[PDB]
Amino acid sequence: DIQMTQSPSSLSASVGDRVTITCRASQGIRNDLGWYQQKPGKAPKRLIYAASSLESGVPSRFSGSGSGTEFTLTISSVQPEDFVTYYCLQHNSNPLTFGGGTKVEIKRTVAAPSVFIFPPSDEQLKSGTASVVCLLNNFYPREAKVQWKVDNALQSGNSQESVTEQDSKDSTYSLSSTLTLSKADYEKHKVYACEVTHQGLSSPVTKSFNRGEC
Amino acid sequence: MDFLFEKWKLYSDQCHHNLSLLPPPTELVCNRTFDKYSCWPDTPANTTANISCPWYLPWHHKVQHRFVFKRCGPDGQWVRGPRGQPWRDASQCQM
Amino acid sequence: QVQLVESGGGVVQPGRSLRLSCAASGFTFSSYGMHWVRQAPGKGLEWVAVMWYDGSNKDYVDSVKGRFTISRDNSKNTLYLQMNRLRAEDTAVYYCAREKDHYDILTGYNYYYGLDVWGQGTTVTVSSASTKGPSVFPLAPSSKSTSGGTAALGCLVKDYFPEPVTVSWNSGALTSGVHTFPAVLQSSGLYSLSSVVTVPSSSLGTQTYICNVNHKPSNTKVDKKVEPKSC
Repeated sequence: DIQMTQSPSSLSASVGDRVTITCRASQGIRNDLGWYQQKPGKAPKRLIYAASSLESGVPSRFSGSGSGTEFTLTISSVQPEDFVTYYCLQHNSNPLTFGGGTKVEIKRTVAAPSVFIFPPSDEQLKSGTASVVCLLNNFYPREAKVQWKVDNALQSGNSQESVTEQDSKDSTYSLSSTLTLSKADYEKHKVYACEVTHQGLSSPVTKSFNRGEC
Repeated sequence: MDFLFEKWKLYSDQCHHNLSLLPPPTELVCNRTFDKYSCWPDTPANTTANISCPWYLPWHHKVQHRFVFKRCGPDGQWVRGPRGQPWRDASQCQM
Repeated sequence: QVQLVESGGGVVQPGRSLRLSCAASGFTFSSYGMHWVRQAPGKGLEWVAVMWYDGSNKDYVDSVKGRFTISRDNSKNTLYLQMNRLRAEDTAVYYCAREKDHYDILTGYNYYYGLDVWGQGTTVTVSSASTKGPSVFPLAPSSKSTSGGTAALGCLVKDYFPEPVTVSWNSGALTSGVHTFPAVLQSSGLYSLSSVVTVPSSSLGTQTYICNVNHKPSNTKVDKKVEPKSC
């Protein structure tokens, strides 16, 4: 079973940089390999075939290389539309295998996120459930750490996060994190706090609302 | 060019026919076949079958005394290649 | 214009079966090997199955062996994927791809050239969830700083199925500062997303903010007002 180790999982670039993506096959695969680009919401689209050949109608900045066990995808000068996911595919032996993929992200300056906390809405409480949402707005880089505390009790297993794709205008990320629990747990506890840990920060930030929908 | 294809198609047609007139197997085998290269009979499992190099080869007069081999697995299945295609040892028959 | 077009996707309960189709055009379907590839929601690509002409050369990825069946109807240039005893891991977008091979007569070798043409894809969602409209909850601004700075508000689109839901603000009039987050799959099997927007804190009390939630599957169209609180 041939493994395709792809590197890195995600990278950082400014338009004009040279980008290099590596693919290491666990078994000699001669030149039976192709590189793929997949734009969000769209199907993969082969760019390089036979390891180093360029598909017809693809920019001259894309080039593949290597044979046997080591392969490389290169973009001489990254372009704004090139910041998307890339995959290597080996067609030497069944089953066919892909690399984990590479998400190419455009880089900007660090940006601490602006944080907001929203208590449950009266209308929901009427239902028997309570959602406390915490918003990390327009930050960078993506790496962020959100922690819930109710009565300063670190919560675990009761939340879910979701992050938006990098913004076209400022290139930032924003994430929403929903801590959910019962009206009962919600109505016996007192103070609900959202602590955010990020780079653009120094000291972990905490936005706290208390029971009484304050 | 084509003439090679024509001799090759001849060879295939001939083994598709050659193989119709055969008795049913009495044991665990690998169904007879034309693997696109040579015509194989019913071969007992876990054994390797041999054949004189196919005559559509242009150099068949120099390898007429040589052989192509095809392994039949213990499974009752001919061994396939990397991509699952008909597989064989034709090194003796190559140029 | 060489093309592949896939259909047959949808919601199907675990245990049950689905049939996928891949219609081809612009080329001679018979002279090529066809593949299926899938992609779980936030994951990468995974090869699933492959057939040929004969079709005596069918291969499947281990996890679908004895469960999925690949077939092709050359009379009507169509690829199929029979999916039986479906389960959670089958939830994904399924693509179909084309691959050319070449048989060398002289050498008896078979050469393969990889996957060059794909289809748009088709989604398979394995679940026992029923079509359901979302419950729309406001997320209110607060501080309360006098006469304020900049604020944030939004809507909680909770407990719907299946995807997607489209969200607008003031009927599309407000597009600045708006972040509609990707939906999460809750432990209940229901989806839930948050749509948010940041506004100047002074515009509050005057500007009226309404989110416009649209969930097509359930023909649910909701407009919810978002106002500040008291306490």
